[PDB]
Amino acid sequence: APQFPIKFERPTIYWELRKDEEGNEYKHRMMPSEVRDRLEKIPDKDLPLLGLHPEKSRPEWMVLTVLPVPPVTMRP
Amino acid sequence: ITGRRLEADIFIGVIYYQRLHHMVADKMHARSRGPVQVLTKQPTEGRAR
Repeated sequence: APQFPIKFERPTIYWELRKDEEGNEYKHRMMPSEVRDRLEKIPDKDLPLLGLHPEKSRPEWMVLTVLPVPPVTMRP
Repeated sequence: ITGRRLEADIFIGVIYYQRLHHMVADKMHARSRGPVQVLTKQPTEGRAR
């Protein structure tokens, strides 16, 4: 499958340089849902090659879906 | 104490001396146990508290 370059914009903006039907290059904004769906397809065998642990740090967990609010003792 | 003459002639004069506000009464602090911070459960900061 063909691939396209991915441009990273601070702080959390990702741009994919897709190609149009006429050959024009346009930047496509990758939403966090699309990023998480892309990260979910990575198998556990390739995770050590990417510096991630299959059981401790899955790539899809880097996209937050549930935010843990701290206890009131941490924020008196 | 001894009452004897000192072997050297001592330099003595009148010098204007100023007492500063750095007094040991306001600087002595002693803590054994007491109030602690709510967040860290560690001893507070300052002699007033």
